[PDB]
Amino acid sequence: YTVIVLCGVALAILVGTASSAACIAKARRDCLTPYALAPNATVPTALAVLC
Amino acid sequence: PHKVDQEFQAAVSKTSWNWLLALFGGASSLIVVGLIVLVCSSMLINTR
Repeated sequence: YTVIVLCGVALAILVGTASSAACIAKARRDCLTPYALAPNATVPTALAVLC
Repeated sequence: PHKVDQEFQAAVSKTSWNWLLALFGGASSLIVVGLIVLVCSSMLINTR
């Protein structure tokens, strides 16, 4: 009951990190891909905010 | 009898600490702000 709490804390940390990373990456890819932009360009206005 | 307690570099007066705290600079924050505005201006120039 003393190391189980640590294991649960690690599990929660990993779950949150993985889910957040996957979702942010997919959302960014969706927002960037059909836009089909390039770094350091004029079109990436929203990019000036995004990255 | 004297020095019943050994010194622990605590002879430093509070006034000296006050002068030291306000002395040490923090221009590195200004440097980082300058770098960030430089990046934004570089992108704006890239707009052309």
